[PDB]
Order: sequence, then C-alpha cells, then structure tokens
Amino acid sequence: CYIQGCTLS
Repeated sequence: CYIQGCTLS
C-alpha cells in the first residue's frame, strides 16, 4: 500500500 496505515495481508 502507499499509505502505511495498510498492511500487506
């Protein structure tokens, strides 16, 4: 994600 308030799931 570009926003890091998003984790690779």
